[PDB]
Amino acid sequence: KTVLVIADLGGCPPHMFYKSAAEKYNLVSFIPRPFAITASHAALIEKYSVAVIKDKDYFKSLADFEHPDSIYWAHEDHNKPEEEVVEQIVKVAEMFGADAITTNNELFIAPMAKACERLGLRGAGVQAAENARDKNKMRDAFNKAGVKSIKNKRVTTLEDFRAALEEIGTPLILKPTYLASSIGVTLITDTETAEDEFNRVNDYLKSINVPKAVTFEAPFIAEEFLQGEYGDWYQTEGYSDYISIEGIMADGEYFPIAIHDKTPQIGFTETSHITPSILDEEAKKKIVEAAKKANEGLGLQNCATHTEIKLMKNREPGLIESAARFAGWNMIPNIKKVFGLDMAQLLLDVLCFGKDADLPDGLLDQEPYYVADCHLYPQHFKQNGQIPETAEDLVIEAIDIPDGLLKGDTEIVSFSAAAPGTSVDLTLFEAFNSIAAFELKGSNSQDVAESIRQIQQHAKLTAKY
Amino acid sequence: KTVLVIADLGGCPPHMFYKSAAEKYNLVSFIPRPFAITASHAALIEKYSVAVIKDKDYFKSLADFEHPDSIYWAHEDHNKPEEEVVEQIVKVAEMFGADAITTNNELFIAPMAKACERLGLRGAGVQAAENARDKNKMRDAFNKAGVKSIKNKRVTTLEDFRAALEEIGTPLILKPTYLASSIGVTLITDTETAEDEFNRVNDYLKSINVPKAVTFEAPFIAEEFLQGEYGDWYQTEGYSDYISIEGIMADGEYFPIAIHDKTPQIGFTETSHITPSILDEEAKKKIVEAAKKANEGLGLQNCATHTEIKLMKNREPGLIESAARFAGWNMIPNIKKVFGLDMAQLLLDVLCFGKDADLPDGLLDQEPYYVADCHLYPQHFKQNGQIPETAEDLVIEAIDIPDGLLKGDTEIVSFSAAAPGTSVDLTLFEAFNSIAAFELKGSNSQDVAESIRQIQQHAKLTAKY
Ligand SMILES: Nc1ncnc2c1ncn2[C@@H]1O[C@H](COP(=O)(O)OP(=O)(O)O)[C@@H](O)[C@H]1O
Ligand SMILES: Nc1ncnc2c1ncn2[C@@H]1O[C@H](COP(=O)(O)OP(=O)(O)O)[C@@H](O)[C@H]1O
Ligand SMILES: [Mg+2]
Ligand SMILES: [Mg+2]
Ligand SMILES: [Mg+2]
Ligand SMILES: [Mg+2]
Repeated sequence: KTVLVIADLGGCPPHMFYKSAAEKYNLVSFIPRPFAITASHAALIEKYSVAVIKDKDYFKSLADFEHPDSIYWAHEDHNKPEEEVVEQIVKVAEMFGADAITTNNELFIAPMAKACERLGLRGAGVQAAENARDKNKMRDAFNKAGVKSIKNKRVTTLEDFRAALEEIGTPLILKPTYLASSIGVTLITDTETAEDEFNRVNDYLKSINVPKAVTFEAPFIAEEFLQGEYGDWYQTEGYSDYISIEGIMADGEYFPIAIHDKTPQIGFTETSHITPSILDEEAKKKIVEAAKKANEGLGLQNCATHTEIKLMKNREPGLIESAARFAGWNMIPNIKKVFGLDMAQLLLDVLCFGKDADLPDGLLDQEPYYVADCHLYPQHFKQNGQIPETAEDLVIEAIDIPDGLLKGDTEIVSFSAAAPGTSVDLTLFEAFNSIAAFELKGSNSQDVAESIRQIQQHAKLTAKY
Repeated sequence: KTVLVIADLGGCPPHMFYKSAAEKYNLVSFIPRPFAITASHAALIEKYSVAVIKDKDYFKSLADFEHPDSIYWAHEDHNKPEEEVVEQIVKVAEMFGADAITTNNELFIAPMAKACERLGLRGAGVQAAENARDKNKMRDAFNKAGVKSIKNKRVTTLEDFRAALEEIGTPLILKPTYLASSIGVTLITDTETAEDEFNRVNDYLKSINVPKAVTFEAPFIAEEFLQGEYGDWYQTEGYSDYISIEGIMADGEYFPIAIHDKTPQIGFTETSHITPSILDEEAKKKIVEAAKKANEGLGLQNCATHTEIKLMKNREPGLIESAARFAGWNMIPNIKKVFGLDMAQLLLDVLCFGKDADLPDGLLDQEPYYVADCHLYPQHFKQNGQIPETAEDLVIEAIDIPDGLLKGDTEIVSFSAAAPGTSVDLTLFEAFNSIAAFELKGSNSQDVAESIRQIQQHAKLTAKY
């Protein structure tokens, strides 16, 4: 079978996705945004695809033929309306007789779904995909679906916000409806400065770049802050009061695969994911039910899912959001390391063969150990005191992890720091701003989580200010 | 305009061809032999093409997704008949609305021509391309064309050869009709051992790999050895008694661009090319006339040409051979360095626009200096005595060029040796076996050629035997 991949940022990382897919399928890659593609990404696409097609228009000169090493968020304009994007996708599919279409990138989910339906291929579902991508429609579907419901309001203007603040009460979450990576997500707790904080993130939001193909009924959503209750859920310290759960939708039914525990965020910036969760079978069961309800509630037909859930009092799961694509970072690879299951090949099996694919019957179990995928950020070294506070940028010489920080049988499997000499802007959003990454392994989750904490605390940065 | 490139080995090197082409045209690359493609080659194709299509069939497992650093001659089978190859090429062209098709590789010239004619695009010409690729048909066309004619005979069997030897006389050239790089080309001078030497190269020839799409009326051609007379041509030492001339055919007319001088071969293995020739305007005129006659004699319509000519007594040009593609090594790039003319863009202009392209009116002149592209081989170090003779392979540690070897204002512009640790088989044909390369520049051709000699003589190899 021939699988068209719409190749862009995020989701199951290029280092796993292309090889896993090409092992069983003939991959054709469409690159709608050549400028979104790193050098390493471009070499993987070419290595594992039998054809590659790029959007011609985003080539003006030779300088446009260069690949950067790192892209944190795509900088350049993409001003084609959705229906045109659908048309490009359909055209590529028909050029290569694609039996399936898939993507790892948020921004192309909606149009891909329309293409699949036009082509009679399996997909997220047209309306379902819109639900999965506009947070107001998403939250509305969740409320209808009988999971924990919370007050939410569309916000466009200062007046909209002020209303919302009255109706919802603090604590209040205000976030854009159409981005990711916690971009813009703000916690309103003080009715005094609440309008001020609306104005600042309002302005910030029109300086970020998204394709014109990204539709939304309002710029912001305000909603009840879902309060954690860590102790109603976890028996030991080390984790946080949210998780993610990775699943597959197949012919409209939800198949859970694995729940990931997390380390505490910095602000709303994520720090680490641990495959798989230490939570007890009853907690996992409650999480699974909420994610089933939410995703089936969205209407999703065939796709991967990444669903984020707040661990609230009385063991109530609160739906934070759900995406119709794979978890980012190394969560999908780490599922394969732990359990041997290749969720990328499993999605493609489902797209090409439906419930004929070999879907597990429940969350995977019998993990031989735990694996943590962890990032460090400048803000860790501001909190460390390694970076002075009065510092709007720096230039990075080295990042070192002192010995003696690991608990129990935990190990450092890998570690990679921003290359010596790397320039760092210290004004920009942490999430774009990771400067080091590491993988731990160990038989004891609590020890793994403690080792992550120690490493965050004691890592040594050498830079010049 | 959209240009389909059939991407394989040889001709204008990937480091120039893809960028030059993509500067003016949208390139679609067809890779009929993924295993012919080095890592550096694959990255260039992907960097500069708006689409890439590979032949699916030459992917069995993940191991087939690897790119080697170096390919001297494509190892794997390609057993599709010509008409099928034509069909693939036509299919790709029609998929992308190609306005032109081109290739740098000998082995795809014939089929490309048939595709172009089927598509109503400019090309070599169906019959012309067959002439340019079967050396018996080629030599026949040359003889008809009124250049120096020589006796030639088809050879398939020991009996065919023995006849030929009687009819032609020594000195005699026996060579395969369908390969390149001097593979199999043998000099018969002694009627005693002549049959023996036929049997050995007969056997050797069935152990080399070519696609089944390569048609020929006989395996070998025997022909008169064209005798040099260096002194009838050159006024100084340093060169050899053959040259090449690089041209463009446009609507059936020959356009010379540049003549390259050469350093003496090792056996029949080429050593260096110097852009442009030092030969006087009358010698150049004679060379141009022979190359016009030969190429126009073949019937070539639209293509690049690389024509090799023996410098024979009384200033008679002897046609050695002519290919309907670009010279290999760095001859095309070095034309651009010397004269500023980009012959790759000039070919594509001609394919898309005919004699509307900006063809020069005569050989390029006013060179600001000379540029030599030079290779060293193991056999240089056997002749140096650096490698013992009783040595069937070695492993290369380093290659060093002593100071004080350069004449006049000559310079070493670049130098690259086989990477320290490289394994070298010393049984295999020199031409596949280059272990070092360098570029010289200088205002004095005779000094440049002398500096090449010194470097060949005195280079130092460190290896283990
Ligand atoms: N309603 C909410 N209640 C509690 N926390 C939230 C809420 N919305 C967002 N967050 C926090 O902010 C993070 C980012 O918000 P999310 O809805 O996941 O948007 P994004 O698509 O930017 O990641 C979440 O992981 C969660 O920690
Ligand atoms: N008829 C000939 N007379 C003299 N030299 C020849 C003849 N044929 C081949 N050679 C020599 O052998 C080399 C390789 O032969 P050529 O016909 O160019 O085949 P290939 O396509 O392998 O390069 C030529 O460059 C030339 O030096
Ligand atoms: Mg999100
Ligand atoms: Mg999120
Ligand atoms: Mg040849
Ligand atoms: Mg030749």
